Amino acid sequence: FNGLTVLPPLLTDEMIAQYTSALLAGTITSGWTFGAGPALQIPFPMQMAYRFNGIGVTQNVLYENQKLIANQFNSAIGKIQDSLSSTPSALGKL
Amino acid sequence: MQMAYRFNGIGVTQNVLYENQKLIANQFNSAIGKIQDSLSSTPSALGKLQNVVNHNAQALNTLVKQLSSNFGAISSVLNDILSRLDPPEAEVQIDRLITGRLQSLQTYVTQQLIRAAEIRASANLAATKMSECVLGQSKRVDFCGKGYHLMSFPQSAPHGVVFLHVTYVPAQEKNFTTAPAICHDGKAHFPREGVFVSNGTHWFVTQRNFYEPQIITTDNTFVSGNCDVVIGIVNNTVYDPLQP
Amino acid sequence: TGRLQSLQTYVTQQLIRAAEIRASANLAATKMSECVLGQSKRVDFCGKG
Amino acid sequence: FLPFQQFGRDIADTTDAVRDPQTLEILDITPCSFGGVSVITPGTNTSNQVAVLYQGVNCTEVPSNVFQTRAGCLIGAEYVNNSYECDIPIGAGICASYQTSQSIIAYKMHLGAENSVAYSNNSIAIPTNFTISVTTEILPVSMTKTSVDCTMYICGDSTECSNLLLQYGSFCTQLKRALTGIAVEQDKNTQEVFAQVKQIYKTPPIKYFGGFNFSQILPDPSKPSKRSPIEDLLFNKV
Amino acid sequence: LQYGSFCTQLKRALTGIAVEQDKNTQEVFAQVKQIYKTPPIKYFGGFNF
Ligand SMILES: *[C@@H]1O[C@H](CO)[C@@H](O[C@@H]2O[C@H](CO)[C@@H](O)[C@H](O)[C@H]2NC(C)=O)[C@H](O)[C@H]1NC(C)=O
Ligand SMILES: *[C@@H]1O[C@H](CO)[C@@H](O[C@@H]2O[C@H](CO)[C@@H](O)[C@H](O)[C@H]2NC(C)=O)[C@H](O)[C@H]1NC(C)=O
Ligand SMILES: *[C@@H]1O[C@H](CO)[C@@H](O[C@@H]2O[C@H](CO)[C@@H](O)[C@H](O)[C@H]2NC(C)=O)[C@H](O)[C@H]1NC(C)=O
Ligand SMILES: *[C@@H]1O[C@H](CO)[C@@H](O[C@@H]2O[C@H](CO)[C@@H](O)[C@H](O)[C@H]2NC(C)=O)[C@H](O)[C@H]1NC(C)=O
Ligand SMILES: *[C@@H]1O[C@H](CO)[C@@H](O[C@@H]2O[C@H](CO)[C@@H](O)[C@H](O)[C@H]2NC(C)=O)[C@H](O)[C@H]1NC(C)=O
Ligand SMILES: *[C@@H]1O[C@H](CO)[C@@H](O)[C@H](O)[C@H]1NC(C)=O
Ligand SMILES: *[C@@H]1O[C@H](CO)[C@@H](O)[C@H](O)[C@H]1NC(C)=O
Ligand SMILES: *[C@@H]1O[C@H](CO)[C@@H](O)[C@H](O)[C@H]1NC(C)=O
Ligand SMILES: *[C@@H]1O[C@H](CO)[C@@H](O)[C@H](O)[C@H]1NC(C)=O
Repeated sequence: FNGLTVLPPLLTDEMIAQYTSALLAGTITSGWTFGAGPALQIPFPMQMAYRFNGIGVTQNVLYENQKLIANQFNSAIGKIQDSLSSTPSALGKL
Repeated sequence: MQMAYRFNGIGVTQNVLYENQKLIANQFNSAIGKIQDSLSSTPSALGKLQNVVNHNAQALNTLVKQLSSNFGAISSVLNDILSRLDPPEAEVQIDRLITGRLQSLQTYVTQQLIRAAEIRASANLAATKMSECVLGQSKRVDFCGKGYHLMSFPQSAPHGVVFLHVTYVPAQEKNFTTAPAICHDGKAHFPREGVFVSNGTHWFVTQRNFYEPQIITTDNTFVSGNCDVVIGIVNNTVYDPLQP
Repeated sequence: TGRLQSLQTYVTQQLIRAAEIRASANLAATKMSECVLGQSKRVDFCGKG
Repeated sequence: FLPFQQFGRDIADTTDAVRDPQTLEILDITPCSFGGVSVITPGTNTSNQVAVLYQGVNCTEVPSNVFQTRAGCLIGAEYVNNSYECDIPIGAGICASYQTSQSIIAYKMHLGAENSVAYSNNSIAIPTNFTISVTTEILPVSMTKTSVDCTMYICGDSTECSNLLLQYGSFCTQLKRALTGIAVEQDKNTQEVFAQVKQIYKTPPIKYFGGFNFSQILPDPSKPSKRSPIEDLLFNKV
Repeated sequence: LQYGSFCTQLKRALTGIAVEQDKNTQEVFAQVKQIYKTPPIKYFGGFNF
C-alpha cells in the first residue's frame, strides 16, 4: 500500500445484528401490524391462521393440524444449517 | 363512494366511512395544509433534484479548465506556438496538445454515459410508481407511502416529479382476550371474517382493523367438527335468528 | 502518464461495480419491505410456492 | 533466512526484510506513517471551533483532548458515555455533535428507542381510531442535453492542427453519436413518465366533492403559468 | 502540477462511492423505528425459533 487506504464502515456488525434481532422480534410478536403503525400483539397460531386465510385456505384446516404443521416447520428449519454448511459455493456471491 | 371503495380495499367496512365523513374530510384538509410548510421549512428536501443540476454544471467547468493547461508543452496558447516555432518542432507540441485535449473529452463522455444510465433507472421507477399508485390502489407494502395506501396525487417539478401519498394509520388501541373457536352444542364455530374478543364477562365478534363488537350468530360463524381437536376452545352460546 | 492512465481505468471500473452493487441493494431493500413486513401475492418473489 | 539469502520479499513483491552485511542479522522494514486529515465543524454560523481527525494513525505520532478510535486519532473533542442519534458520522459507530458553555463531543450511535411488546397466548390488541396521513416523495426524471463540437474544442481555428487530427482516425464520430443517444434517451424518459393518458380531462366548474378541499393541488386560473400553488413553490425553490 | 486537475476528480469520485456504500447499508436494515424485544418465555404454540 502506497497512498492506498481502506476506510471502515459507519455501522458495526453488532448494530446490524441488533437491527435484525429487532425485526425478528417484531414479526414474531406483532405479525405485520408494526410495519404500518403501532405494534399490536396477537398469539402466533392466530397469525398463522390469518396467513392461511391469505392464500385461500380456511382457518379450521390449520387449527386441526397444528402439531403436524409445527413439526414440519421445525424439521425444515433444522435442515437449513446442514444444507447451508454442506455446499461451500452457496455463498459464492458474497 | 370512491373513498368507500378504497376503505373496502384495505379491509374496512363501508359504514365506517359514512359515519365519519366530516371528521375524515377535516383530517385530510388539515394534513394537506401542512405540505407547503413542510417543503419550505427544510430546503434540503428538494436537494436531490438540485444535486443533479450541480453535477452537470461541475462537469462543464472541468472541460473548460483543461483548455488553459500546458499539458507538458511550451504553452497552452496554440497561436504563439505557431508564430514562434519552426515546423519540425511545432508538430510534436501540436500532437501533445491534441492527445491531452482528446483524453479530457473521452473521460467526460464516459461520465455522461454512466450518469445517463442512473437517470434512466430512476425514470423507470418513477413511471412504475405513476402506473401503480396513481392509476390504482396498491397492496404492496411501503411502495406508495407508509401505512395502508389509500390514493396518490402527482405534481411536476423542474426535471422531476413529486408524489403525494394519502394513507390510513390505526390509533388508540385497546387490549382484549381472545379464543380460536367457540363450542356451543358439541360443535366448533369459527368467525367468517372477524375475530372473537371478550369484555371480561361477554364475548363478541369484531373486524380485525376497527373495534365494532357484535353478537355471535349463526350468520357470523360456520361450523366445522367437534370440540376436541381445537386447543383453546371456549364454551359459550350462539344465537339463532329463527325465533318465531 | 503511464501511471495516471491506470488510476483512471481503476476509477472507471469502480464506478461500474458500484452501480451494480447499488442495484442489488435496491432489490434487497424491496424484498425486505415486501416479504418480511407483509405477505406477498407476487409469484416467485418471496420463494417458490 | 537460509544462509545464502540476503533479503526478503513480500507477496506484492515489496522488500520487507533485510540482512545486515556486517553482523549476520535480520531486520524488518516498515513504511513510515501517512494518512488523511479531516476537519469537523458545527458550521461558521454556529461556532468557530473545530475538531481534527487523523485517519488510520496511532495517537503517538500526531505530536488538548486526544482520543483513539478505530477510525484514527481525534483531537479537540470530548468523549462521553451517553448515546444520542447520530449527527456527524465519524466511523465504526462513533458520532460527534455540538452540545453543552458549548463544546464538541463524541459518543456512540443510538439505534433507537427500546420497546417491549406484551406477548401472550391469550391477549390481542384492537385499534379504536384512525388517522389520515399525507407524505411526499421526490424523483428525478431527466437531465440536461448537451452537444460538443470536437474540432473547434481541440484545434480552435488553425488548420494544420486539423490536418494532424484527421490522421488520428475516426475519433470524433463516436462522441457525437453517444451524445445524441443520450439526448434522445432524455426525451424518451420524459414521455414515458408523463404522457400516460390518451385524453385531456377537465374538472367540473362547480368544485364540490363532499367536503374535500383540493384547491392546493388544482390549477389556479389567476396565475398566468396556470400552475398550482404547490407547483409554484417547487418551481421557485429550485 | 503542470498537467492540471485530475486528482480532484478522482478524489471526488471515490468519496461519492464511499458515501453511497453507507447509504446502501442504511437503506436495507434501518427500516424499523424501535428496538423490539422478545418475551423471556419462549413458547409460541409449539414453534421453535
Ligand atoms: C362488556 O360489554 C358488555 C356489553 O356491552 C356489558 O354488558 C352490558 O353492560 C351494560 C352496562 O354495564 C348493561 O346495561 C347491559 O345489560 C349488559 N349486557 C347484557 C346482555 O346484559 C358488560 O357489562 C361489559 N363488561 C365490562 C367489564 O365492561
Ligand atoms: C566484519 O568486520 C567486523 C569488524 O571490522 C566484525 O565485527 C567483529 O567480528 C568479530 C569476529 O570474530 C567478533 O568477535 C566481534 O565481536 C565483532 N565486533 C563486534 C563489535 O561485535 C564482523 O564480524 C565482520 N563480519 C563478518 C561477517 O565476519
Ligand atoms: C379519533 O381522533 C380524532 C382526532 O382527529 C378525534 O376527534 C377529536 O375529538 C376531540 C374530542 O372528542 C375534539 O376536541 C377534536 O376537535 C376532534 N378532532 C377533530 C379533527 O375533529 C376523535 O374523537 C377520536 N375518536 C374517538 C372515538 O375519540
Ligand atoms: C379550500 O382551501 C383554501 C385554502 O385554505 C381556502 O381558501 C381560503 O379561503 C379563506 C376564506 O375564509 C381565505 O381567508 C384564505 O385566504 C384562503 N386561502 C388561500 C390560500 O387562498 C378555501 O376557502 C377552501 N374552500 C372551501 C370551500 O372551504
Ligand atoms: C428448540 O430447538 C433446539 C434446537 O433444535 C432444541 O435444542 C436441542 O434439543 C435436542 C432435543 O430435541 C437436544 O438433543 C439438543 O442437544 C438441543 N440443543 C441445544 C443447543 O440446546 C430445543 O430443545 C428446542 N426447544 C424445545 C422447547 O424443544
Ligand atoms: C392490556 O393488558 C395487558 C395485561 O395482560 C398489558 O400487558 C397491556 O399493556 C395492556 N394494553 C394496553 C394498551 O393497555
Ligand atoms: C363445556 O361444556 C361441556 C359440556 O357442558 C363440558 O364437558 C366442558 O368441560 C366445558 N368446557 C369447559 C372449558 O369447562
Ligand atoms: C464511561 O463509563 C465507564 C464505566 O466504567 C468508565 O470506565 C469510563 O471512564 C467512562 N467514560 C466517560 C467518558 O464517561
Ligand atoms: C400460555 O402459555 C403458558 C406457558 O407459558 C401456559 O401456562 C398457559 O396455559 C397458556 N395459555 C393457554 C390459553 O393455553
